[PDB]
Amino acid sequence: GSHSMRYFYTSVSRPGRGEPRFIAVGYVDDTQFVRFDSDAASQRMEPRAPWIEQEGPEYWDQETRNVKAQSQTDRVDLGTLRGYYNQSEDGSHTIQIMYGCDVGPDGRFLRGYRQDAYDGKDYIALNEDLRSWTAADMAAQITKRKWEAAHAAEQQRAYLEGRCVEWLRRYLENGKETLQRTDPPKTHMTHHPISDHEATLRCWALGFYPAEITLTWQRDGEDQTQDTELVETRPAGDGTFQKWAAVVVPSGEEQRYTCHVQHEGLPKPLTLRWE
Amino acid sequence: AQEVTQIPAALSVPEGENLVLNCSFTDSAIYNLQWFRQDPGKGLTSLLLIQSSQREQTSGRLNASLDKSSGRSTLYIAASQPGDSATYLCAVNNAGNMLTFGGGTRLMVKPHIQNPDPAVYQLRDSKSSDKSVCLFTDFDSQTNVSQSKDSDVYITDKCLDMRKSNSAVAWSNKSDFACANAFNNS
Amino acid sequence: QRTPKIQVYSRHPAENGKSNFLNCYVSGFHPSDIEVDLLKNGERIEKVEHSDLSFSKDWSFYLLYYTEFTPTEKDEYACRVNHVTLSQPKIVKWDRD
Amino acid sequence: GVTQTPKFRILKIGQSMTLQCTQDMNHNYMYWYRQDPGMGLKLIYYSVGAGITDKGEVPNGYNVSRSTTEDFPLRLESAAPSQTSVYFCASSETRGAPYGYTFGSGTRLTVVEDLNKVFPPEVAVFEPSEAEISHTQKATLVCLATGFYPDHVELSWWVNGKEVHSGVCTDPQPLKEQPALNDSRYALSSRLRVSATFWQDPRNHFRCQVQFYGLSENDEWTQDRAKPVTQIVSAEAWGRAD
Amino acid sequence: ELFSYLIEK
Repeated sequence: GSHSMRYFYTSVSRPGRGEPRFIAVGYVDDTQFVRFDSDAASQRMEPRAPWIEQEGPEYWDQETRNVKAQSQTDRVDLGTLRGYYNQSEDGSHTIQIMYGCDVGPDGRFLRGYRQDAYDGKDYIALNEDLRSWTAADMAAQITKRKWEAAHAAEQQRAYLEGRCVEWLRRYLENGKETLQRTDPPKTHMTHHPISDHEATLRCWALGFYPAEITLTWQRDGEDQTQDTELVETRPAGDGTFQKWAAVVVPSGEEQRYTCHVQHEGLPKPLTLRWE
Repeated sequence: AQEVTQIPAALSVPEGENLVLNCSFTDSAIYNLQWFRQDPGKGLTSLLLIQSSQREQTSGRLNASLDKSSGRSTLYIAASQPGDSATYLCAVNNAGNMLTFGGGTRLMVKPHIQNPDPAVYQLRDSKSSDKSVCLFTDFDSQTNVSQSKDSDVYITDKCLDMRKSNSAVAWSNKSDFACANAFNNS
Repeated sequence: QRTPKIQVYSRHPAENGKSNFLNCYVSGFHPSDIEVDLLKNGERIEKVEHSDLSFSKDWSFYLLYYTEFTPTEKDEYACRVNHVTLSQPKIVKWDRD
Repeated sequence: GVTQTPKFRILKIGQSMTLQCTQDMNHNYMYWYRQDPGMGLKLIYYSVGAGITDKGEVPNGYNVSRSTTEDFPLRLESAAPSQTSVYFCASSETRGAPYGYTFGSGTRLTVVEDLNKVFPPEVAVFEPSEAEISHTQKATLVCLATGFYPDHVELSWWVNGKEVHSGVCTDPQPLKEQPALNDSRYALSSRLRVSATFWQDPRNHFRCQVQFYGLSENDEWTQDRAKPVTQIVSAEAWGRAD
Repeated sequence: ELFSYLIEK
C-alpha cells in the first residue's frame, strides 16, 4: 500500500488573553506520532506513537526548535494578515497549514502538497508541479511575491521530494509492525424494522487498518449510493477504524439488497446479504 | 543542533600568496551563510552573503563557496595584502537556531621584508627622566619574538609600513638591564 | 462557519459488565473552539481524554473524546457538544444497537 | 540602523545595569549576542515582535523585555566576572534576513571586584636612537602606556596636530605588568617610524594619544588620587637638531 | 521531520 507523512498547524489569535493558541500534529497515514501545544507545560515536541520514542535527544531538540520557529512565524503572520484584511485587534482569527509527501508501495515519491488557510478559507497553496503558488485573493498575492523572492517553492519541493520521503521511509521501517500492517474489516449486518412495511439494513465494518474503505449498497446489482446513509470513517481508539452504511428497504425485499466491502486487507471483496 | 566550526583558528601567510579559510556546520538546512570581517575592538562588516540556492559569491579578491551535501563553506582570498589581516567569522542562519557563528579565524598576512637588517637600539625618554626602552627592528617576517623568561624584564610581541618594518620592544627598571642582552627570539 | 457532526460509540462491541471505551468523534466544525463532554445518566464524566486538534482537506476540524466505561443495562451514556454554530448544546445518546 | 548604549561600562561585582538597543525600521526581530576574546558571537535572547521574548543559546544571568517594536533592552541584575564580554544587539525585517542582520556597534562590559583597582595609563614617548638614524637614515619613536586597568585603551599618533597611520604599528594586545596577579595592571607599546630628516627638525611635533575607558561620573570615589574616569592621557616629543 | 524554510506571509 501507498503511504503519506502530513503535518497540520493551527494558530488561533486570543485578543486580551495572551499569546495565540498554536497546535502542531504529525501523522504517518492515519497515525499521529508527534504533537506540540503552546498551552502545554513541556514547551517540547512530544511523542504520540511508541516507534518515534527511539529517536535520540538531537531529533527532539531539532523538532522542538523548528516547531517553535513555526509558532513564532504564525504569530507574525496573524498580525500581518489582520493588516492585509484591515481587521480590528479585538476579534479571533485562525491560520491553518497542511503539508506532506505520498510514497507508493515501493517507497518512491508519488506527490507532495502545501496548503494554507485564513479563517477556514483557502489563502495560498503550492501547485501540483511544486514550482509555483496559487493565491486566493490580493492579500495572498502579496504573500506569493514574498515567497517567490525567497525561492520558497524550490525549498518546499526540495523538502517534499527529499527529507519528507526519507524520514517517512525511516518511520515506516521503525513502526512497520503497526504502520505497514493490514487489518481486514470484521463485517456483519443488522436489521431494525422502522414500521410494519419498512426496515433499516445497516452494513458494519469494524477493526480495520488503514482507514481507507469502500462500503456500497446494491439493489438486485444496481448501486444505491444516492439513497444510502454513510457515516464518516471513525477511530475505535485502539488504532483501528469503524464505518457503517444503511439503506431503508421495503419489508420482505431484504435479500434483493447486497452490501459490498472493499479493503486492502481483504484478498477478495466481500458481498453481504441479510440471512 | 547548529554547531559552526572554523579550523584552523589562526593562519599566518606571506603577502601576495592565496589562502583558504575553512567553515563547517552540522545542520545543512539553512537560509543563507555569511562571512564577516572584525578588526580588533570593533564590530562586524558583512563581506559576502551566500543564499541557500547559491553555490558561490565574489567581491574583488574575496570568493566564498557553499557545499550543503558535506555542510562546508571555504572563503578564498587572492593576492593577500597586510590590510587583509583581521578576524574572519563564518555564520549560518536557519529557522531553528537563527544566525549561528563559528569561533572565527585570526588571519595575519606577513609583509615581505625586501632588505632585512635586524638590529637592537636603545631609546631615551623625551622627558628629562633616566627611563629608556630597547627596540628590536628590521628583522624578517620569518622571525618571532617570545615571552620574557624574566619577570623584571618586559618584552612585547611584534607588529609598520612607511608608505615595511617589523619591531618588538623591551624595557625594565633593573639598572644592570642592557639592550644588547635584552631579546630572546625564534 | 460549519456545524459539528457527532458520533457516539464503543471501541469494542458492547457487553454488559465488561470494561470498554466510550468514544465521541466530532468532525466538520469551524471555528476550532468547542466544548465536548461524555455523560453518564446526564452527569459529566471527569476523567475524559481527547486527541490533538487536526483538520480535513476542507479545513474543518475533528477531535476524538474517549473514556474507559463499563456498559450496563440501565446506565445511559451520551455526548454533549457546544459550538457557536449550534442553537443548543447537542446531546447525542449512545445507541449500542 | 540599530543604536545600542552605552559603548563601554565598568561594573563592580553585584551591580546592576541595562544595555539599551533601539531601531526605527519597524523590524519585528531583535537579538542580543555576547562575544568573548578570540570567540564567535553567542545568542543570549531574541524577540520575534512586541510583547514576546525567547531564550537563545546562553540566556543565563540576563533578562530582556520587548514592550515596543523599537526597543529591546538587556538587563544584568547582579554583575558576575563571567559577564565581562562584548555585547552586540541586532535586528532583521524577517527570520530569513536575506539582507543579513543589522548589527549595533557593540557594548564592552568589564566586571571588577574593586573599583579602587581602576587606574588610567601613564604615557611616555621615547626619542629615536642616534645609532638607528646613522645606520638606516630612519627614526623610530616608541610610545609606552603603563599601569592601566582595565585593559581597554585606543592608542593613536598625532604629527603636527594631525592623526597619522603610515609608519605606525601597535602591540596586538596589552601585556600584564604582574602576570601572576588576576587584577594586574597593563602596559601597551606603539612605534611611529619617520625619515631621519623629519625627526631632526625642531618644528616637528609628535604626540602619542591613549584613550582610556574607565569609571563614569555617576561612580562614587573616596581616594585622594583623581577619579579614574574615561579620559585621554598624552605624551609629546619634538624633533631635535642640537 | 518538520519543514524548516520559514518565510513570513
